Amino acid sequence: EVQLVESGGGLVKPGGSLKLSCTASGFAFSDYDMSWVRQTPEKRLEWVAFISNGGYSTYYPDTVKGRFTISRDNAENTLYLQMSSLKSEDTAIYYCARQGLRYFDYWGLGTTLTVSSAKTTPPSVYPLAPNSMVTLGCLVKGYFPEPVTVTWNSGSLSSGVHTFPAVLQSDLYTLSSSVTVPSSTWPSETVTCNVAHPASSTKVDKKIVPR
Amino acid sequence: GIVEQCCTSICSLYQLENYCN
Amino acid sequence: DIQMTQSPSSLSASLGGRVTITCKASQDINKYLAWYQHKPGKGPRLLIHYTSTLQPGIPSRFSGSGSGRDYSFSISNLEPEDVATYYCLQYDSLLSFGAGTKLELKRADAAPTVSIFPPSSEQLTSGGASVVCFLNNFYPKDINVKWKIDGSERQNGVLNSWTDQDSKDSTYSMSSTLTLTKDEYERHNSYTCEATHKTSTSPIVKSFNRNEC
Amino acid sequence: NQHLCGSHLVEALYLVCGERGFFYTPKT
Repeated sequence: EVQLVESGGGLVKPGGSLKLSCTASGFAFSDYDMSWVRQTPEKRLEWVAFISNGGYSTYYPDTVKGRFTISRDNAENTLYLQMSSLKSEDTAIYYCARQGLRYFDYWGLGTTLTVSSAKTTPPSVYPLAPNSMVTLGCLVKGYFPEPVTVTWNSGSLSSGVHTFPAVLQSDLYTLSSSVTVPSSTWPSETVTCNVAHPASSTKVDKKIVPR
Repeated sequence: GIVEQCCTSICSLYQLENYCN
Repeated sequence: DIQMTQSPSSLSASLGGRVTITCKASQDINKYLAWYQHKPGKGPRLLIHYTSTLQPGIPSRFSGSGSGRDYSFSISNLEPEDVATYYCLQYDSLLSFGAGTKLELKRADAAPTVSIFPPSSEQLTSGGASVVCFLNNFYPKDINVKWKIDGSERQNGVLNSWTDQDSKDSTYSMSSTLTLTKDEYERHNSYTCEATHKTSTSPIVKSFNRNEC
Repeated sequence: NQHLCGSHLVEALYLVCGERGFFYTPKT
């Protein structure tokens, strides 16, 4: 089967550089023109860069022309995007996409880029305690950058659960997560939010205690 | 792309048309 | 590089039903229009090229049509995995995308379950005080939240955030957080979030003071 | 401004596409 796998995304300071890679398999890569396309936080799809199958031809929109360079290694079935002098408007999910004809026909799963001057910060994780059912949660405050993951009872609780989108301001993120469990089993039987923030190498377990 | 297809060989006028904007 | 105006921005539809999206080009695009499906956490997937030609493997309940400047895309017999954002792309003159259409599930109106939470030991010991409120599993999307403290409403220092359509019950949820320096928590006693939904005359009110259940 | 391709590719594109120009990938 046709497969495209992007990699290399991360956090970069404004004015910095970063090289993205895309690995191709399941088809004759050197026969296909290829592009990079991005989805902005406002959910618009933006064509970013194009290269023809043999690498002879190249195209960039004016918003990135001169700072981005697309290239390919046909013997290694790999497509690249070298970005430089990066700006906050570049923050997006970046996709690899194949162009047998001019419309795209296969996409990768994406790699995420964040451009920010903000400093990497681990979260503070606070318990939330308040019927045949109880609703608990945890507050994850003051972290940077995205993402955080939240599980309940080591992932073993899984329908009273949903997590709300982080809100940014004062250049830190805050979110919360909710859990609904049978009132019989809590506070009779403990419930814990596991929080993970990979960028700051943080995992924290916070027990939910009643009143 | 067009350079790989229509540079070593002459391409038809129908074929070239498919590359236009 | 032509402008595509896609509409509507969002739709609600019921299982088994039928939906229609339109794309309008700023100039004639000679039927070179494609349609993509995009789900959260995946890459886009191509449905239709040359206005109405199905990509192999794509179910026949998807279709498209149009000419010149006016095009449309349709789903017959809506299935739950059809919930996604859909985009059009013209490729007559370079290439350009429509803004997208978010497709969600219709559902029976349902009221929010509201829950109040006071700040914890951890937080006050660190100089802050955060009171949170959950408005969970309600429909339709829109809700409003008012915070009440000492009998009067307070409307600054509050930010709110909305879940997307929950894939489990087709409901939405919302979270409201009023955050204070820790020394306006012990100043006051009474804290209240009330949730007003089209499902009820009177808001659903939850509150606490100086000993919490 | 001499040409690169033995087929006179650039000049032939001016004739076929005129002034709207061309892109490197065909649309059908």
